[PDB]
Amino acid sequence: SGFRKMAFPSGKVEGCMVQVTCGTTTLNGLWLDDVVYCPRHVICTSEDMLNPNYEDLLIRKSNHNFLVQAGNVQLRVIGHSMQNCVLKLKVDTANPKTPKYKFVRIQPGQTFSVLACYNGSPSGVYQCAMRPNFTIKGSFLNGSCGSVGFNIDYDCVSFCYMHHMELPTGVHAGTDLEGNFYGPFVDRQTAQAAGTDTTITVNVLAWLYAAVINGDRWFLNRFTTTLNDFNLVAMKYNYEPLTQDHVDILGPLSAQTGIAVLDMCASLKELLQNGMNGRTILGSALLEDEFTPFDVVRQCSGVTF
Amino acid sequence: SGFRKMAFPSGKVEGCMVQVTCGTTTLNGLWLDDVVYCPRHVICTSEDMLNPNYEDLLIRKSNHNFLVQAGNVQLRVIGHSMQNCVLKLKVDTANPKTPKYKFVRIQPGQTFSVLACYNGSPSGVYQCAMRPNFTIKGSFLNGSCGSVGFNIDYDCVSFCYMHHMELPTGVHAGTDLEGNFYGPFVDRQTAQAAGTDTTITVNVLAWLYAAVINGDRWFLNRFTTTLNDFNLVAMKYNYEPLTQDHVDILGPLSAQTGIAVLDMCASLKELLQNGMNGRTILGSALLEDEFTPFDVVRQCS
Ligand SMILES: NC[C@@]1(C(=O)Nc2cncc3ccccc23)CCOc2ccc(Cl)cc21
Ligand SMILES: NC[C@@]1(C(=O)Nc2cncc3ccccc23)CCOc2ccc(Cl)cc21
Ligand SMILES: [Cl-]
Repeated sequence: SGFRKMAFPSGKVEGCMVQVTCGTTTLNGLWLDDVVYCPRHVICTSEDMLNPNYEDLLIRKSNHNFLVQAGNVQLRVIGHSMQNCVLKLKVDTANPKTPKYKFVRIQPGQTFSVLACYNGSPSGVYQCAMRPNFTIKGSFLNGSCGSVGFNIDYDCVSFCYMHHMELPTGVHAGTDLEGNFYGPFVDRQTAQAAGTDTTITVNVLAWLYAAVINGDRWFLNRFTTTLNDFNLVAMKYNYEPLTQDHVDILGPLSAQTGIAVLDMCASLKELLQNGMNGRTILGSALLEDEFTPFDVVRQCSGVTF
Repeated sequence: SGFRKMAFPSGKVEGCMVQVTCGTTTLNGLWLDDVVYCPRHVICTSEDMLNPNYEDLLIRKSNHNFLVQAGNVQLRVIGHSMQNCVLKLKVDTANPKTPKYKFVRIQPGQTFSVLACYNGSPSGVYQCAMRPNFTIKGSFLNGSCGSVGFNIDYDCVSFCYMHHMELPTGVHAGTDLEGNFYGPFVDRQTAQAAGTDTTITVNVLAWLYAAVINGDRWFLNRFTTTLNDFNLVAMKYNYEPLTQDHVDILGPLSAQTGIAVLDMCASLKELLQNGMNGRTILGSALLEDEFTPFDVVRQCS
């Protein structure tokens, strides 16, 4: 019993974290095989960030301008190239701790673990969701750039996020490991804002199933709804539309608890229109949306890595 | 910016998790140097659990009755002993991945990361606090026994908890790494219940300071309180008493934000009286109590 916000075990990723320094700028890099990946803004000074020409700033750097430290060992940079907003530093040593990995681009609503790092040293691990507005509500201080987000699917680490920036509202923006930003963001010190966010409906439903599995049933009711009527309610409350794909994905949880997906939608509709009336669900007074249906099944079944 | 429930990176502990089997029972063990630590109830069958005589059950076991698996490698058990509710299995191989470590017994209100494991394999990592009633609100299924709680301030892992049991309310009980239970619990299936739980006041205050550091001030007020009046109000909402030690521990956060501890206590009293009125504090509609003053300083600017 119990239901916690749980991250994947971070060990496989910890063995890949390195410190990357270029001039006065120091941030984190991800060392996989013979390449160290890091935000391309490591080559910028604060003035360069106002309007950077990354190709022009990079052509002025030699391999020796990049200092890569893995633990207490200095790696030798033997090449440097840019792919979108990520800088790739070829090093003379393949990381002996390189796990089985892949680079995956995730969709809004998908969750991942973040290994927050400073000076190439892991400091903490937390579970995030990619918001519908493409930001993450992370916890990052100055020096955290280059920290990565990941999932584990069997024994393979799927890297899905690299941290680049903090927006004025305190939320975060980054890229996939191919350097493509999530969201309409750019790696420049210019006015940028997170758009209006919405709640991840399929994740709220998954978390309501987790509550039922854990013995919290007060919010259940005799009613059901149509998918179209539920979406009319969900739109009114700044909830993401629930698709038939979402309904299908919730099938196993629906069969396990005996509550059809549209039966759980009727519970959620009532919660949106009436609130919780002083009650909590899994120790929360808000509807949690940072657990996917897969996270709920994984946590409730004890899948290991 | 941002404030998240954050666990320590678990890698150092993942490299210590092993599977321990004794007969039909399988659980997790912690392999440090040449010793594997695990709950002594690994020697019990389900029928032994009501009134086990662990000394008598253990004397009947030899080293070869304990099967320890580390990855796909079977370790050789060359000795065994019991220390309180923990079984210590001496093995013929020192763990090459043994981090710098120590065993620490924590007090209620302290937080720690839990690496939940099954069959010696890590499944997830989460953040917990030792409740005032000496339970932890974990997430543990059957087979999770022997999973550990820890902190990693610097590169030294301080192991503070080993999981042993789930109580009827769904909360968890365990021991320190010397096998002493937290709380009045015993490793028997006899009727046991968690005592009434209370909120960790010093942690709620630390988290209100985290909210002020992150730019939120809506809950502040022009009032202060005496420590005694604060405690008289706090106890009515099932909050733990705030001691002068707690006030002293909050000193650095108080100096950083410019809000005296008793001034923050007045804000907490008002929040307890009024609720949040549709507002949130650090993305929460409830007062959070699983961040210590030390956690807030470590995480915040
Ligand atoms: N260092 C790069 C920087 C940043 O946001 N970094 C940070 C990243 N995450 C948390 C932060 C907390 C406080 C301070 C900076 C943070 C600086 C500001 O302007 C920019 C502009 C664009 C980009 Cl792609 C990055 C950045
Ligand atoms: N297997 C040992 C057991 C237990 O609580 N295990 C578990 C531990 N944590 C989560 C659990 C979730 C579901 C099922 C069992 C759980 C069995 C029940 O009676 C007892 C009694 C005492 C002790 Cl020290 C352990 C135990
Ligand atoms: Cl302590």
